[PDB]
This record gives sequence, C-alpha cells and structure tokens, in this order.
Amino acid sequence: MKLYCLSGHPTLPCNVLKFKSTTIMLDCGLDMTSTLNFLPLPLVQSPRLSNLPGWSLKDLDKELKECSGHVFVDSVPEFCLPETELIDLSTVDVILISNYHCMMALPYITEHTGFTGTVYATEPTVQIGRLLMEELVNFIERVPKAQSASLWKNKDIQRLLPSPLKDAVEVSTWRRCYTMQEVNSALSKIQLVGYSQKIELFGAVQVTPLSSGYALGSSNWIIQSHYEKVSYVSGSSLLTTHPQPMDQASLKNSDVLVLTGLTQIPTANPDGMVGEFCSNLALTVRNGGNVLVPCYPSGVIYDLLECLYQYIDSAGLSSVPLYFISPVANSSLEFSQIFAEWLCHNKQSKVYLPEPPFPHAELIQTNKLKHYPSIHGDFSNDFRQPCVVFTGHPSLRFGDVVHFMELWGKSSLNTVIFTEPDFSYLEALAPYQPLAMKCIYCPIDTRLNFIQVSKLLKEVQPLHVVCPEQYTQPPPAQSHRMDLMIDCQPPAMSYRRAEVLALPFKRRYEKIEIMPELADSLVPMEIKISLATVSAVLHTKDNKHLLQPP
Amino acid sequence: KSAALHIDLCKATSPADALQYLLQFARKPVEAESVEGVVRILLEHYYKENDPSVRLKIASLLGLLSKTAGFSPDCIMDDAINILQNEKSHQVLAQLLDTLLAIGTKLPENQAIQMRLVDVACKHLTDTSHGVRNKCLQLLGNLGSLDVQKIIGDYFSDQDPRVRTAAIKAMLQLHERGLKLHQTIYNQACKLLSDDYEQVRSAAVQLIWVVSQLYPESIVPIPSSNEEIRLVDDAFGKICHMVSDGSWVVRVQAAKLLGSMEQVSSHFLEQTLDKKSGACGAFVHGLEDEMYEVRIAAVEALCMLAQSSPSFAEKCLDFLVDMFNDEIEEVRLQSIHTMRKISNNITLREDQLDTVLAVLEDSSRDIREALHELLCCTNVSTKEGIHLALVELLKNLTKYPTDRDSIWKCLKFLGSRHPTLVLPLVPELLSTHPFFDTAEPDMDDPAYIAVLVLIFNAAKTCPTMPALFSDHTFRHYAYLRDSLSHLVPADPSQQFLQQSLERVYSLQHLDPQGAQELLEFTIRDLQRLGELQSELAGVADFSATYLRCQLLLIKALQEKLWNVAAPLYLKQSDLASAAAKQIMEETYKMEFMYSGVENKQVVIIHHMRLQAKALQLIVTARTTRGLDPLFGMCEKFLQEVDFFQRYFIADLPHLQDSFVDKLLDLMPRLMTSKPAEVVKILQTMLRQSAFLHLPLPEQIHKASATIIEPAGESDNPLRFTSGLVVALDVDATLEHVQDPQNTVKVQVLYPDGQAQMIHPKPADFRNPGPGRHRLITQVYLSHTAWTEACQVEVRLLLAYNEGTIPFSKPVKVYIMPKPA
Amino acid sequence: EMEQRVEPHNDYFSTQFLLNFAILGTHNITVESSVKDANGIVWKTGPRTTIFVKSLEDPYSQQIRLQQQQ
Repeated sequence: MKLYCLSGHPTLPCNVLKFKSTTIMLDCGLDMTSTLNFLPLPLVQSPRLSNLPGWSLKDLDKELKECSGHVFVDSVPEFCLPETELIDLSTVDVILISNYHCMMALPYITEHTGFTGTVYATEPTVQIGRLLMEELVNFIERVPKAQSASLWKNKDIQRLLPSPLKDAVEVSTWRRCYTMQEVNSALSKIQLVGYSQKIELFGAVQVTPLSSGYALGSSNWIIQSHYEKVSYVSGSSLLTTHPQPMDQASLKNSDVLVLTGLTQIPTANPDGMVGEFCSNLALTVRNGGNVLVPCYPSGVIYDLLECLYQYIDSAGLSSVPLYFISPVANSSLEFSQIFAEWLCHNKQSKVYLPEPPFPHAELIQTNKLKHYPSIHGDFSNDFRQPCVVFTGHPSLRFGDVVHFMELWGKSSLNTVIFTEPDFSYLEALAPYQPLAMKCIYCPIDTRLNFIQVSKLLKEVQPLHVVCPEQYTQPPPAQSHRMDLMIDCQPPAMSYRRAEVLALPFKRRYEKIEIMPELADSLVPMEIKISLATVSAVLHTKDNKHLLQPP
Repeated sequence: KSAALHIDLCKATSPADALQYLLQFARKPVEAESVEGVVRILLEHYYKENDPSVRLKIASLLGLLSKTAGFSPDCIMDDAINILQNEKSHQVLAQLLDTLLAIGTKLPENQAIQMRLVDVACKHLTDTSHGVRNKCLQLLGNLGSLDVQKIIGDYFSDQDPRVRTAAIKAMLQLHERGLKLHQTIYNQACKLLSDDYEQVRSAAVQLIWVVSQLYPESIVPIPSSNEEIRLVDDAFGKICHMVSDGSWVVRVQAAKLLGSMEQVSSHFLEQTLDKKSGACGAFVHGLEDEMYEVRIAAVEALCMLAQSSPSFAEKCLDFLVDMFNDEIEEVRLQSIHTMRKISNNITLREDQLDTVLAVLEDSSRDIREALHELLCCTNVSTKEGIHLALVELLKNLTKYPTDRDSIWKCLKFLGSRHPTLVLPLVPELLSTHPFFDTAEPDMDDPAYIAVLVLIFNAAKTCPTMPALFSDHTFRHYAYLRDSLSHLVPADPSQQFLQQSLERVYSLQHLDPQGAQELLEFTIRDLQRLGELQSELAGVADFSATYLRCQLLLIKALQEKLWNVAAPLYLKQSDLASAAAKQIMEETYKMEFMYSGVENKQVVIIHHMRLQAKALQLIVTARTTRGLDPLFGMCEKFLQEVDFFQRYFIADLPHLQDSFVDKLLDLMPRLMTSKPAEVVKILQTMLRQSAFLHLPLPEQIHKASATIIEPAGESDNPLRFTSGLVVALDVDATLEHVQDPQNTVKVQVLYPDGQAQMIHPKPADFRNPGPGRHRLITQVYLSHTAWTEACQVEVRLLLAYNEGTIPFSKPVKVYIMPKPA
Repeated sequence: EMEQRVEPHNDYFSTQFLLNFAILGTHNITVESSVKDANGIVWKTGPRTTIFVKSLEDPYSQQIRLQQQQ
C-alpha cells in the first residue's frame, strides 16, 4: 500500500512497508560511508596524523584537519543512520533483515526509537552480524577518541566547507557508535528463521525468507497477504558462490518487487578481479613487499582465501605467511565451518564426508594462514616481513588496517589491495594520501549486475517495480551507459531518502473460509458459472474471517 | 523563525519537499512561546494539505512539541480534538492520539482535560483500524477515571491480538497507577490465558498475577466441580500451567510471577515439586528446561517460596542438590546462593552433605566461594559429617591454597554454630596422644590454623571442655588471637589543626623572615599531622599547600630583584619567576585533586591564582624593554580580574583588605593608568595585601592514584616486533576521585620526546566502593627498533577544564622492540 | 634536542635516552649536566661529554633502497 524510504543508500536500505494492517521494516542499513569524512582512528598515536595542519574558515581549526588538500573531521567517525523520524518506529511491528551487512544500525532502531516489535533474520546473518558488530564496537572503543567536533555540522558552516565535507547529507542525524550492551539488547529480540519458513504475522500477512546467494545466510523476503504478494529482493548473487543459490521461482507472480543491493561499480567482472588480486599479491610478495587487504572478517574473504589457497601452490608462495588479524577472526572461521547447511550443494556435499566445508580450514592445520585476535598479543612474535595481512575495517578509519598503513605506507614495495566495493577507494586513501604504497583497487562485488537483473525481471514479471533513484539513472562515474540502469515495461518506481511511495496495487478479495454447515445451506443455482444467495454472520478472529450460519 | 517556517511551508511546494522541511525542522528545540506560535502555524497548515503523509508528520511534530519542557500544553488541546473531529486517515489519527496521550501525560493534575481525553478515546475506540484502537486503549490506561474497566474488559476479546495486548497492558497500567481492579477481570484473563499469541499470553499471565495479589483470599468455584478454591491458589495453578508454555520468555515470566505468590496454600506448594491439579510438577519441569534463563527464574521462584514457607525448603533441598551440577555456571551459582538463603533451620543428611562436599572440588573459584558461604550458613547434625566437611575443606585448601581466608571463615562459622558436635572430634583433630608428649605443630601451616579456627570457635560457646588443649595449643591460641583476631574469639588533631591555622592567621604582622619561619613550621606540622591522623590527611595537606602558596608568594615578594633597576635585572639568578609558576601549579592541584571543595574554598583558590598571575605579570614586566607586550599582558591581567569580579561577585564582601578588593578600589584609576605605573602599583600593593582565611571543609580527601599491574620492579623486557604493537595492562587504585570517567587519563612517555596521552573509556572505570575506583585499561605501545631495551614511562594524569597535572606515582616498564 | 630531569637518590643517577639517526654518516652527539638546586636555580656545571656515532646501513637494506631509487 505505502512504502516509506528511510535510507537513500542503494546497497544499505531501510524501507518501511505499510502493508494492510501490519507495518514491516525491510532491512536496516547503517551508512558507514559517513565515516570517510573523519580522521582515522589509530591503535597508537601516530606522529603524522597527530600534527596534521588545521584547516581555517574565515568566519573550527581544532575540529578540522587538512591532509593533502582534503579536510577531515578530527572527531570519532560517526555513522549515518536510517532516518528514524518520518514514521514513528513504535508503529512498526516486524523488522525483516536480509544481510548481516544490512543488520547494522539495528541497535539504533531497537533501542533509541521505542521499537517494541520483533525482528526476523536467519541464523548466519544474526551470528555473523553479531561478530561484525562486536568488532565495530571493539574498533571504536580500543583507543577512545572523543566526540569533540560539533560546529562543522551547521547549515551555515557546511555550505562553506570544501566538496567532500559539503556534500555530506543528513549530518545532524549522524551518531556515535553504539555500545556492546545495545548490541546484546538488539540481538536478544531477534526471532531466528530458516529458508522457506512461513512466518504468520498476526494472521494478516505471511513472510518467508528465500535464499539470495550473496552471503551465507543472506535472504530475500516475500510478504504475502492473501491474494497479493510483495517481493523484497535485497543483495543477491547469481554467480557460483558458496551459499545456497538464489531462489528465483518463489519471487514469481508478485504485485510489487522492491529491489535493493545491486552491484556497485557494475563494470567489473568479479572473476577477473579475483585474478587481478591474486596476480598483484603474487607480484608484491615476489618482490619482497607486503600485501595489506582491508576486508570484512566474513564474506568475500572466504572466496579470496579459497582462490589464494588454489593459487599459492601454483605460484610457489608457500613461504609467504597469510595473517588474518581481527577480534572476531577465529569466530568468523569457526562460524563459516559450522554453517554448512546454508551453503551451496557443492559445499554441503563436503560435510557428508567427514570434511570441513570451507577449504580455508586446511590452511590453519597446514599453518599457511594464521589468525590472531589483535596485533599486540602474539602476532608481534610470529611476524615475518614478506607477508599478506587481511585485517581492519575496509573503511580505513578504524581497526588494525590503520596501524598497518601507517607502518607500511612509506615503502613502494608494499601494496594495499582493495576488494570491498562498499567504500570509495579515493576517499579511503585520502587521509593517508602522501604514501609511496601502490594501491590496487579490484572490487569483488558478486551481487546482481544490470543484465542479470534484467534477465531476472524478465523471468519473474512483477506487476510493479520499486527501486532506488540511483538505479534508474546511469551511474555518475559513467553517466552515459544506458545499459547500466533498470529498464522494465512499466518504467519502475524510483525513491530517494525520506520519500513516501504510494503503491496503487491494493486490491479487493480478501480470502475467507466457510464451514460445511453453511456450505450445505447454499443452493448452487444455475446461471451459466453458478450463483447462490448467502445469509451468514461474520466471525473474525486473529485477522482471519469465518462465515457462520445464523 | 516561526514566520520562516510559515513561508517555507506555504511557499516552496505542497506535496513532497514540505515533508522534507518538516523533517529538518523537527530536529531542533523550540522555546515555549515559539512552541505556541509554531503550533498555531502548523495547525493552520494542517487543513490546507490533503496529503496524508504530510499530515502524519504534522501530527508527530505536534506530539514532539507538546513534550517540550517549559511549554504548558493546556491551550492547544481544543484545536487538537478539533482536528481529530474531521480526520479520516487512520495512521494520522493514531499519531494524533499519540499526541493527545503526550498532552494528557504532561498534565496529570487537570482532571477536566483528562476526562475530555478519555471521552475522546472512548469515542474513537470503535475505529476499524487496530492502531487507533491500540492508541485509544493506551490513552485510557494512562489517564482513566481514577466505566474504564468495563470498556477495557470488553476489548480483551477483540479479534486482533495486538489490541488484546494493548487492553491488558492498559488495565495493568491502570492498576500500576493506583486503580483497584474488579474480579471479573480474573475470569476474562483466565479465558485469555490460552491465547494463540505469545504477547497476549504473557500480558494475561501478568494480569492474572496482579488480580491474584489484589484478592488472594477471595473464594471462586471450580467450573467442573462443587468444591471451592481460594483465588490465589487457582491463579497459582494457572501460572504453574503457564510454566509449561511453548515460549521460553513466557516460561521465564511465569516462573518470576510464581515466585511472588507467597499467599498460596501449602498443599499446592507440595504439589508443585512432586513428580507423580495443574500445578503438579511445575517447578520440576522448570528446573530441567532447555533454556537456562527459565531454570534461573525457577531457582529464584524456589528461593522466594521457600523463604515464605519453611516446610517448602525441605522439598527444595534435594532439587537444589541435584541442580548444583548444572551445565551453566550462572545457574549453579544461583542454586548455591539460594540454597544458602533457605538453609535457615533445616539440617543436611549424609548424601546431600557429601554431594555438596564433592562439588566443593570444582576448579571455578566463584562457585567455590559461593559454596564456602553456603557451608558458613549450613546446619548439620551427625558429627562424622562435620569431620567429613573438615576433611573436604582441608583437601580443598591443599588443592587451592588461595582460598585459605574463605576456608577459615567456613571453619569459624562451623565451629561457632555446631559446638557440641566438634567437641568429641577434638582428640582426632589435634594429634593428642593420651600419654605421649606430642610435638608442637608447625605454626603458619594453613591446614593447622584451619583446624584450630574450627576448634577455638567451638570452644567459645562451650566452656565445658577447654582443658583438652595442650600447652602448645594454648600458645598457638595466643598467637592466633594476636594475628587472626577477626576469626578466633576470646578530637585533639582537629583542634591542633585549627590552632595552627589561627596561629598562622593571627601572626600576619611579623617581619618577612618571621613569617617565612612561621609558615615553614606550620607546613611541617601539617605534613606530619597528615602522616599521623589518616582521616585529617586531606585537609592537612590542603592547608599545607595553601600555606606553601603563601610562603612562595612571601619569598618571591622579598627578592633581591626589587632592589635593582629594570636594566640591571638579571634572570639567571631569578627566584620569583619559578615561584609564580609553582603557585599556579599548587592552585590547580588544590582545586582539582581535592574532593570536598566548594565555592567558599574555590574563591580563595582563585584569589591565590590571581595573586600568582599578578606576580608573574610583574616578573615579566621586569625583563621587558618594549612597551606594547607589557601593555598587552597588563590588559590581559585586568581582563582576568574583571572576569573574577564578574564570576565571584556574591562573596566579594567577605574578602576584606585582600588583593582583589583593594584592586577594586583603585580599578577606575587602573583602566586610566599607564601600564608601567600599573606594574609598580601592583608590586607595591602585593606587599600590602592581607593574607586570606581558608574555610575548612567538613569532609575533604586527596585524590590518590597508584598503579600495580605494570609493577615497575621487574627488569625483564617486554619484547615485540618493531613497528608492531605491544599491550600493557594497568590496574589503578583511584581513591577519592570525584569524576574519574572524564578526569583520569593515562600518560605513556617513551624514552624520546613522545608523550602519548590515553583517554580511558568509561566502561572500565570500575567502582567497587564509595570513593574507591578501579581502572583496568589495556594501553598500547609501539615504536621502531631499539638497539637496547630502554624503558617507558607510564603515569596517570588528572585533566581539568585546559591542562593536566601529575596524579600517580611514576612507573617504569621495560620495552624491547626487536627488528622483524 | 632532548631533556630529562633525573633525581639522584644515593648521590647517583641513571637515565636512558633514545636517539634517532636517519641521516647516514658520523653523528656528533653531546650531553650536558645542568644542576637544579633546592631553590630552583639552574647551574650549568656538568661536563660536555661528546661521542661520535656512525650510521652504517644494512647491506640488504642498502640494496633494497638503491633498487627502489633506481
């Protein structure tokens, strides 16, 4: 019926679907791209970042520090929340969560907004996003900076700011990182679900999570209320990835298909980017340099660790240690091992044998890949100079990646290789910018590109299509490629942040059940079809109607 | 900017960007008169817009503006009910009812507006939407008519489960606000207890517990029998049946509410722990549930019901014994604690006792300590069981020697409360041969003290046989009485401090040498008094620092540089320049490292700070030849004096003949005077300034800090790879720190010039007592390669609103960054 | 340029400095010993002891640096 749009981010959505007599929030997405405007949080007080020159405005110099012509806020990195004031969040009943990447900011809705409903997500999304929330809170709270800078978030001053800081949107809604007790309270109210499981919400609507194929546990949602169905297609993959393949059959004959989470930089083959990542890694470690891979502890790191496992024996790089430093590294590896039921048929055929499903587990027993909770504990005693480090947050503002770049950026032999497409590569390198390090940008986004989603929409044929505004337009990097947009026979329905969409797909014919006592009392008169005049008393219970004979 | 809001809403666009502008406006506070203005403007703009989302945002913003602090909402209710009169959208109507609920909650005293609002709620309860009915039920629950109970009881049977939960929570809110409920509520909630929805069942069991607590002795008939049952017993049976629910939070709620039904008859209480009506086996089912939260809640329910009913504890006993070995450590902690709680008068027989003594062998220190307090609070017959308890405690002491104090407490409580049973055991414990002279046992051997603590506490209440002791046992009794007296049984300073302070005050007419001698004597006496009376140590060194400030001022004002001219002044033999800096440091130390300061002390502290600033101004004016920098900080000093007279204008008439009031007398001259003449009059007027008095605080302590975890006495370096990080753990004992969350800072100082300052998070400022704080941070250290393990300097700091001062003892830690 | 105020406890003091030599070659370092009395007056009395430090490069590091430069 109605569809509220609390997030403008395409791959980090927060859409509230006011559907019949039940209010459904489709995902909650924390925009961590807001953190790029802030100065990075290091593990130790680096001399270079500490005495950066301040930036002056003739109208604040302690708040703003300029590095290589780009102005950065010297406070803690703040996070752009979904906009929580368009619709009262005490009126929403159910939060459906697709990805663990789209489960961030759940402590913001579930605690600060008076949301008293229930949350549905799969087992692996809840566990992995618990790990990601844990390392995010840890990274913010290792060396606590203060939230000193507040004057730059003013309407008079942010106009005068340069382009990276002026273009930041909804700055007053940015908030500090939530704490660990908020994480625990948010994840305590999640009801765990499995793929193709029917969940009835107050007898009115029926929601099921369908396998999406992007990440292990990641799910698309369909919301059925009698004879009308809403399909929510979040980040999904049509490629041969580790999780269960995308369930395209259950999305069919849907009245409106809300789709989000398409591929950022769609003009990139992920297999070619894996090849480029392995080639650049081999080239760097063959020269005696160092490879730094800023990555999430889960997700694409499993795929690139699989490919690097297949590559090190071919390239002869068995003497090069692979280090995986993360506070949730061991938990991520173990969680990937035990979620075999959520993987594709190739991976879950391996656990029918007494064998680990992911091949990176063999790297620990062969000691090729060593994982540590932190730099300080015993990684500082097991460190060999030519090495590959998978660590830190990919935003390059917090985590162990900051210390590693401050350590290795003064040498041209060392390289950093970017595999996550979530954050802008130039804006990630901007606060470290006078560096001799070679930076390789090879994003391995495996989500749906535009030819794949054109084929999917031709296969499914939804009556209406709801997408973000960025999918109707060409990407601003291209701004001319007409194939890089969503095109359907109806010209879609685009939305921006804080926009309310009215869906005119509401119909008549709510289903009813008639007991056999009334069925005998109705004479099937011949019309030619049949006709019958019925007189009954209507009984409604739990939003399900019954007809009773008087 | 209310007219700006009017112009922007009615001038830019109607449909979409007006919503964006309202969203932008909703994020700023509004003053109360401007609240009235914007409420009038938004309610005028409500009728213009036909878009439902804009009207929903308008209703939400009215609800937000009605919650502002200084705005009385009594003048806007009539327009609110007017816009509810002709509102058709159900979401906007629900938001408007939310606004009306905010209006009613903000004005509890006005009964007429509350009756109007509940009339509106009763009018709008027949709405087809569930959200409107939910908000109307919330409105009735929050305000009511303390008719309302009948209407909410009618709405217990609504088709939507959310409205049913809203009705139950509304009438629960009615009970919580003070209204006494009826009894038909019990039948309605009993019918609703079998609902197909989790939230309805939880709310219904809460309502059942409430109506049972309201009318416990009421008599209700069985629906299927002629016999009559008390209301609290019947509701106890219903909640016991809800203990076996399919939802674990409903089971936790049922167990927790079952713990508070202390008025239940004994018969159902023995029924609920049996294994052979609906109350049978409820606690047996709850103690073996898969979710540990349900088991914990059933443990506290058992504890509350056994504290209420003494006959219930004997049935609780064996289940607690069986559930000591539980897979979750928190569950067995709770079981041991509640077993200690319900061990008031019941005795333990053999198998329960040695099951307790078998689980004494566990490796966890926490449950060992908890079981130690249980053995402190236990009652046991059959003195061979006491011997078994002693043997198990002694072998626990052998296996875990750290728990010797707790084990000695156990044996003290066992001897003190089982005196006659230990008495025949004494020749078996003390190796007393009937005729042989026994060797004296080794003192300071923790098994032997443990035996003696048991024996001596048994001998305290029984003087029947204390002659069984040998001579060396009496000698050891004397030794333990001298050493372990808490286990084995059988204001001149304030007057002197006031006298010394008034001796300083009353002898302020002496020569400078005599004044310096008196101040030195009194500072020494105050320091030694602080070293003697511990509770007066803070006020002693507070007054000592004040007298040190005055002594430094007197010594600086009597320097040889005043007898020479400005060109002949030389700073390489200067003393007053360091003196002014020292007085500044001592004033900051005085203001911020003392807990009991107040305004009546802060004014004298700031007065001494002003005197130090004036002294530094004159000292710097001695060595300056240019006229404009001298004029610059002279103007800065006069600005500081003006800030001081503005801030402390209330207690200005208490500082007679001081520096600041004698400045205030000459202030109009001081603005119009040439700055060198200002410096000269300040130099001549500091020497004539009268010494102030300190109002002594009632309770004042130094902020003390010592770190123990770096432990700077080990020469072993802490090695790590160059360029990587090494973690250092600290443990600070912060004593009498007012706000350690935002003042205590950790400083690490490398051997080079690096002095990295670490701000600890508030999450690990543990507070184990009043005035006591514990700081546990894992500070992070890194540097490139060293040719030798040098040092690092770890120091706690205190920060104040502009600078930081040393706080704790400097501690050195060895660091060896090895190359990669 | 470094400074450390050490306190002698038994008419003997000891402190440790951390000197960085990025520029290769002979580095003449000098150490002073100023004495601060009880009144706070600084007395420059101690010897000006000088030792020369040579910053020799690792052959592997030198080869790596020349390869990166060329």
